[PDB]
Amino acid sequence: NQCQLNQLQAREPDNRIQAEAGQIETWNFNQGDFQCAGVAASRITIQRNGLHLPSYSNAPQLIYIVQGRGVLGAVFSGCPETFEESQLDRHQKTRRIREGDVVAIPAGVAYWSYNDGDQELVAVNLFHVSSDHNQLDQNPRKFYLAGNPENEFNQQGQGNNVFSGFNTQLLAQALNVNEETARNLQGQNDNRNQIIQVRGNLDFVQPPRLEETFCSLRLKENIGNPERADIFSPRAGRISTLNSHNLPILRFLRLSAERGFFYRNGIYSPHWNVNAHSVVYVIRGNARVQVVNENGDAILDQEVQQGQLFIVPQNHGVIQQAGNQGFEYFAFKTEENAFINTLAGRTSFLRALPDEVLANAYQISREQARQLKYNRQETIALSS
Amino acid sequence: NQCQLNQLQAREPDNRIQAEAGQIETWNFNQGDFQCAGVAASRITIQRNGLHLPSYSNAPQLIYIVQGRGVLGAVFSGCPETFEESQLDRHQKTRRIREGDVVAIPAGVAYWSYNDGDQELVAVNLFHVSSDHNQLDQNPRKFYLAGNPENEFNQQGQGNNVFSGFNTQLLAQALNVNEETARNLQGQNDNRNQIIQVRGNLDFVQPPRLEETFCSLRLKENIGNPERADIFSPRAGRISTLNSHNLPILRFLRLSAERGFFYRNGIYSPHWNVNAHSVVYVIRGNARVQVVNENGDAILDQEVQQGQLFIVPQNHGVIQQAGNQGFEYFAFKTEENAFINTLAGRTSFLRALPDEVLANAYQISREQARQLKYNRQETIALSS
Amino acid sequence: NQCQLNQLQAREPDNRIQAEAGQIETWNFNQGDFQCAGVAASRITIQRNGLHLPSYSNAPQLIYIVQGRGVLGAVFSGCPETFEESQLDRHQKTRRIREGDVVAIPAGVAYWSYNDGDQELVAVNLFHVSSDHNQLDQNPRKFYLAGNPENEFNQQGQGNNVFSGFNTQLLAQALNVNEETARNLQGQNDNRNQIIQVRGNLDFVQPPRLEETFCSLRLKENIGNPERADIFSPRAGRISTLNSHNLPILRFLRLSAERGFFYRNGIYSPHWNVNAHSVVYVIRGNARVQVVNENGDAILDQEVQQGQLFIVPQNHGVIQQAGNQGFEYFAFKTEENAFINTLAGRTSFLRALPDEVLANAYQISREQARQLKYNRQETIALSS
Amino acid sequence: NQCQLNQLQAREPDNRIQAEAGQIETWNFNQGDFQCAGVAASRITIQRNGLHLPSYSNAPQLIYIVQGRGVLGAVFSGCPETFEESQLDRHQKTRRIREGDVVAIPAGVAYWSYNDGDQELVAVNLFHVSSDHNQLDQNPRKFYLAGNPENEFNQQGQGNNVFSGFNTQLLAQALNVNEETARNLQGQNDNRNQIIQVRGNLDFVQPPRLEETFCSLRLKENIGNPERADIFSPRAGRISTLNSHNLPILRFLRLSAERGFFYRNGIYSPHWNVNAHSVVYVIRGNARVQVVNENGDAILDQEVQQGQLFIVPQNHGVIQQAGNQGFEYFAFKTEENAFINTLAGRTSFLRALPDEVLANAYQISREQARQLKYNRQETIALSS
Amino acid sequence: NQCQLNQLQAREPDNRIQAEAGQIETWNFNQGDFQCAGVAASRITIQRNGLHLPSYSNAPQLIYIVQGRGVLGAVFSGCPETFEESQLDRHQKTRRIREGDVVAIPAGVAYWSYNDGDQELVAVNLFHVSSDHNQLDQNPRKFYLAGNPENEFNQQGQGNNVFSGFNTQLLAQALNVNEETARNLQGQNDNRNQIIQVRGNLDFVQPPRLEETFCSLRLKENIGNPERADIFSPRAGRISTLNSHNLPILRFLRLSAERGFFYRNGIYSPHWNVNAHSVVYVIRGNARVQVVNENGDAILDQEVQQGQLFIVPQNHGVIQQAGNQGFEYFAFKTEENAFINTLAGRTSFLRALPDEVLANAYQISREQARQLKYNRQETIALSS
Repeated sequence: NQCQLNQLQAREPDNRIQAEAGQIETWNFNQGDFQCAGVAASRITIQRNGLHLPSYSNAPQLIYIVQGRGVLGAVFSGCPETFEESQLDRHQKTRRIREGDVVAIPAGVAYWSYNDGDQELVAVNLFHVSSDHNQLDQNPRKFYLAGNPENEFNQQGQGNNVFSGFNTQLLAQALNVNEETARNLQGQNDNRNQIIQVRGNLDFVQPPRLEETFCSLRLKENIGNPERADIFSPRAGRISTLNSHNLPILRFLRLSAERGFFYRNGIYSPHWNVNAHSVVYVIRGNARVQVVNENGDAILDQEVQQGQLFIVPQNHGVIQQAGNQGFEYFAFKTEENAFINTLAGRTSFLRALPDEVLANAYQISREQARQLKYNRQETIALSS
Repeated sequence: NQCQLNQLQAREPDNRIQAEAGQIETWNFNQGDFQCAGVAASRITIQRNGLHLPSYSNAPQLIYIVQGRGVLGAVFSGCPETFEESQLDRHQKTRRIREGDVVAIPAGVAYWSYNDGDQELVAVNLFHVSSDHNQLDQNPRKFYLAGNPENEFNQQGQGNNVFSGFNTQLLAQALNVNEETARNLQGQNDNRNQIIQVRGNLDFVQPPRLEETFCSLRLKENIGNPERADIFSPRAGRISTLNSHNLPILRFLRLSAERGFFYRNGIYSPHWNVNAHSVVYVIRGNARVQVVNENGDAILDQEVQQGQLFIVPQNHGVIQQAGNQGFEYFAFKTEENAFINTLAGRTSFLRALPDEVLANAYQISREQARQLKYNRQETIALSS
Repeated sequence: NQCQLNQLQAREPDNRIQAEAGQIETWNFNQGDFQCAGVAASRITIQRNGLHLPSYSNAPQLIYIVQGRGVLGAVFSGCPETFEESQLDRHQKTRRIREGDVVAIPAGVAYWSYNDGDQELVAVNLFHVSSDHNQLDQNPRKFYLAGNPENEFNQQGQGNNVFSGFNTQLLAQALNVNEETARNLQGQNDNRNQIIQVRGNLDFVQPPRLEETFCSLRLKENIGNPERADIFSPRAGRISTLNSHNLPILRFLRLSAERGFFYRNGIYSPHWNVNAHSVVYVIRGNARVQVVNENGDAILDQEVQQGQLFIVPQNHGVIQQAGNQGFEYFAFKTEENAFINTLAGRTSFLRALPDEVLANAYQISREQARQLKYNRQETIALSS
Repeated sequence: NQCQLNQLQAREPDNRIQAEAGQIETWNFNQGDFQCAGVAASRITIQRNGLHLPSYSNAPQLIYIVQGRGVLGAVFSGCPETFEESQLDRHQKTRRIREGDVVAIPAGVAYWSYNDGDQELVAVNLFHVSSDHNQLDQNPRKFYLAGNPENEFNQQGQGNNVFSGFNTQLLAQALNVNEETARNLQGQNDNRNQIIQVRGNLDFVQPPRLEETFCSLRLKENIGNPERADIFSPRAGRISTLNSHNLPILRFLRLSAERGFFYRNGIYSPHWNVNAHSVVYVIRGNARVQVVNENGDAILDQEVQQGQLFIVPQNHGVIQQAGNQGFEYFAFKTEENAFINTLAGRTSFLRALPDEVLANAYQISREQARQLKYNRQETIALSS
Repeated sequence: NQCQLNQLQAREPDNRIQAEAGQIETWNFNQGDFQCAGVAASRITIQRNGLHLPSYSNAPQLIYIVQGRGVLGAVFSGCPETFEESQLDRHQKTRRIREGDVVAIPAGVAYWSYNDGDQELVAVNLFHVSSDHNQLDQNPRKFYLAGNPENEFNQQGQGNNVFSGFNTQLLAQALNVNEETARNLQGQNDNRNQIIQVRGNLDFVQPPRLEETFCSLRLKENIGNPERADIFSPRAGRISTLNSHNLPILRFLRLSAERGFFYRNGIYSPHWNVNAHSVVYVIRGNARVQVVNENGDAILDQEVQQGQLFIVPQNHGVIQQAGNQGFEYFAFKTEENAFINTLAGRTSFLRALPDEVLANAYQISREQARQLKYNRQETIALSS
């Protein structure tokens, strides 16, 4: 079945589609690779003044912002628009997003982004198409609510928004507005695609200078900056973990993530994901990576590079050593409080087995066993 | 896979089987239609004095009573028979069921109904064959505990009750009762099928005129009568929603429902199911319906009629306008607190996006946008 | 301290206050009685066309409707007004209440009732002043949002609404409306008290003929009618239980109730509340009642009568036998899924102990023990 | 108020009451000591062939069996009996209890014990009178269902069973058995008290040689034998912890315990209970103990001895060193997964603070700090 | 009892105690004021290079950082030190804290802070002494683990650390280090108090440039910056809410908070806390505030100023209008997802009541009612 996969390899996005203000690059979600993990990925790049048209997909997704700064508007139906002009324009809460930020967008929730900044806004998007939250099918989809976009995953048969599917007249009556308006929602005459170029400066109710509960839930946490590292050692690297104990939404979404940075040839201690698949995106730098399966065979043994995406199947063993430039990456893990069990370090599996059992298992000195055990610093992020 | 379905259409039951006292009509659970939603449906009609023989299925089911009234007997193993004659006959709690009632029967739970009333008792039954509570397979089944019924779904190969599967002698010993009686549990000589005709009036411990906890959980709620609507507008229609916040069992069953009534050509605001599939049953009246998918294509654009059953896949857009007689329907939704996100009304998605983003997306007047937003009454159930 | 109470006695309300359209009767919440259980009670009577001005208390309360028919309007802040006129008047969901209905009103939630019916609408109100939901103090309070009511519990020092506490001018500015009306609202010149007489017929958006989730939670269940009994025996009586397995709100409120009806001298089997206090209201009929404490002393041994209110402290033993007219009552229990352990019946404590342990403890025949065990019908509700 | 207690001291029980077969010793629950922790304790001793009459208390209790063996019969109302002569005598599940066993008895649950063994059955019982499960008052109580026992806590005013509280005639009618048998139950003529001597051998449905769920929940776990230690070091001692992760009932009971054994002058590393009070019972051996409060003052600095009971208030610091005979004890902790934070060892607080912060706080060598951190073996249970 | 409080007033801290590097100011926790809400507050000010000695209290607390920057070290027992030097110094996770940050410190958890910055680090601390997490008594306490501090709350009788309570010799043995170093911990010769001045620069394993789960839980969220507002309107103010939907730890702690900023005389719409007490700390600016109780009496009607602390009891009505300089404040709310019900605005209670009920209650025009309802902008934060 699914994961008895034979060969693994890290790659860049297999596609690309241009839009008036930027492009979207996608990774084929068909490869024995992705499928096995039940994940789908794309890399959005929004040019300055770019507005990613509002959309929503049958799959929940975690969004790691690679670089840029910018605004994200999420829509939660049945909630009050809390941002409004005074004494007009009123809309739901606006969220400032930036490099290192991880954003969570539940399935069926519509959102729109906008590159308010000065540089290209870039972010990879990870969809959990096998999430219990998707009842459609193994295929990821993006239902647009505006414009006439080009299919991103859903490749022509495998366009238009959902409004365009209705009987223009009826819609208009529903909305209670002349057919012209609606001729317009449907955007059959819109030739721009997903991301748009805006008339000068985009402007709304920004705030520099009830449902205090549900409607105002947190959708993001920044795990990019060093100050927020959970694991760390000066000449090795730093690891930041993100889960239910960190961001509430992850609990209802059974999803966690990680963002690490390994220094001049450091080592991400040999470990094996316990309860989850680990889809990785090399943010910057080299890293020799070996992934082994049940039969000790290295299902993957190459040097992953910046811009590539690779996968560490659940329970498989994974070793990693940074290049000279170090290793920066983002990991999307397919389970709630996802965790790893390391087998080389201060919290290694080996250090948990009694002495003689170590020996008797490897046919080694009572001494050598000790060496295997206590010949190290901190498990996870070991220095050369 | 499953839901990349191409054409959709609303239909009446594809089968039917006669019984001494009434009949059962089923909808083929094979259609790319049903399958995708993981649902199955049948429509039971019990003639006065009719007793639906006790049974149970691998799938949980919600039962909406179309018309009639009568008694439903559920059996919860390990519970005490709390209804008994005094100072004999004693059985487990009896439930009066009636038009508009929605009944929840967990998988593996045996139940029997009886038309105590004066008119034909009619109800459609919705089975969630893809519920995590079913570990058999995509196929729905009904295990009978009495009589010699005809297969309802399970079509001859794709009869008898489970008792009839045992070694009569052994069974008898187990029950501790002569072979002749036991032979009879197995009803090989019973030629009546599922619903029976009773000897005159059926009598038990009825009540006109411990486990106070578990054994006495609520199995039904009536969402038919107007007084219990949750959403409502005089010249549009009234919507009643049913979920965990309403009936406890739905929590453990990840299932919710809806029963609506739209008046003289009213409009069920264009919306999209967020976290669930919506299987609909036209209780009475016309309604033009349009369902669209990821590619703006109207996977279904027809006028649904009374007696028909149609499906609105998760995340698909759905508009609906009542006929002259209005529209009465029952919806079975494949998730716990299932909800919708409307895109035309007082709680529409549009009213959530800031002004300029509306314009920039549809290339429209700062005014027109406002029109799109505030040119309406209550979202959900809009008037002509 | 608290429950080492000595003498118990059932009584009628100790007060009363008249209103333009009806009165409210209260039971002193100071008696060593109430206090011990952490409960408070009042009995509202609304004359036809009576409107109980909107209010809210620091304590959650369960409301059992003794007789009448009418409308209850609850307000959940942050929710959308889903009941509105079409194509004006718009308000939050309206709920019909009627005899036998039990209504749950969380602490801090404002509500208003109205006697739409033809007869006096009567209901007793049970407040759990020791609920973890009240952080004020052992004293129950009612914050009014309209009119100039008389203190119901809070006896002058131990009037006006909360609006009347603000600086009229400021209030007006906040509301953005001329001082002349903020005065009003305030209501210093209103001489009617809590329940009002309405101008002819009160009309709103009634419905004969989103937040489908939270905002539309169930607030009531009718445990009065016989058809909904959970325990029942023809010549004894019928018991209906109400808890988390029946009504979701009770879970978040750790509160359950019970409504019984015992026929011509029947017996509510000798039992002891396990995890809760049981405050009882005699809806109609006689009943000899005996309550015993840790020292086998009958802390209460009298014949409770209609209109009275009496208390059965947690763990105490309580026997009960109906009069000739029977016994109808409403019980308010201070815990979630509250239950009882009976010591005389088909589910008695005695029937759980082995034979010899029964004998050796009561110094009785191996036979007599059997008699104690199996000389009965259904535990709970025994016949003479 | 409550815990600003000044002086502490470990003591033996304070009372005692004889009864036919065995005796019960109690510790005054009034001392500023107990009260503060909301606990109460007694030490039951049952002579061979002794049967502790069935009873139940408003407080949940954990029972550590000091030594012996025997049978414990708990009664769960509404449950089927399932122990029982085959095709008579039938009763609810019987539990074999033995030295080192910890038994959990929820409040309001009736139980009876019987010394089946050859030696005196001894156990201390810890009641959590401040448990949210007791709504009576700070006073612990024991409602007897048989015999004419003497008050154990509830000292005459501060006897008989609850049956003895009813109108003999009425009771009899309820039970449906002649007045003669009834007056039995009430036992006014029973002069034996709590624990009884049985007619030769006691004998039921023992088993040497549905509700598979609730009715069969686990009520005990043995944390006495060494093989089940959770923390351990050869020349120090062994600690066994008991909580939600070990026994399900503790979850619903917010209660955990501990059973330790310290060898020839070993040290229970200086620690402070984080989320709970720790009531200790010296099973055997000496141990110098010091307990300190917020002001560094040793609220208790003595040598606790076998049979004594002492208390470690929440958050207070506690050091302990075994005598020459070692130290065996049982700890009752007032919270769910109760835990401790040690400040001297391999998991000490100190080892968690960075070096310089250690120095700067104690004004010590960068070296000395290291000494404080890494000059040890395993935290908890340190060797001399 | 507790909250039948008569007079309310906002004040500055009632005490102060100097330390080598900064001071701590406390508010008397005895005032009928605080007690009623079960809260305690102090204001710590740490001079540059100041190290607040590690401590822990029986009460959980939320810490709002008023200004400054700095490092907070929390210690979770049984967790691995994940921050360590490579290929020595190793300590548990260090957290960078800053102005606007809200930090959560569970009861019984030790922590230490350090002013790494250039300006005085200042923060108010709110203790929930009535939290179910405190089993000692209504009195807040701070158990120090280093130095010889002065009592902060616990006023001499109503000093030293817990180490100082042990028998120096024994402690030493436990720690396994010469008596000289031990006495050193106890710090009887330390004359500095809580906050210390450090030797030049303090410096550990900082990171600029397993238990990925529990041990790495989030303890802070910044609700100070404008970008993170949940409610907002340009000429009124901005409100930011913080609860379980934002920070995980608040769930296990039943605590939420708020940080608002009202512009040139804006209005915090008249509302009433539904399920919580609201303790407020004026960060900067004026604000007229009126708090009314059950009897419409304004238990508090003054102009609160910067540095003051005032209290809004649960269910009481509260209006607020900013000065000319605006109003900045931090609110500590005594419940989990704490929420308010407003009575003037777009989400007001009034807008939920039908028209005629509004009229009939205030004796006003069908029109005036409409005015009361729809004569506004966004509920919460209204503009002049």
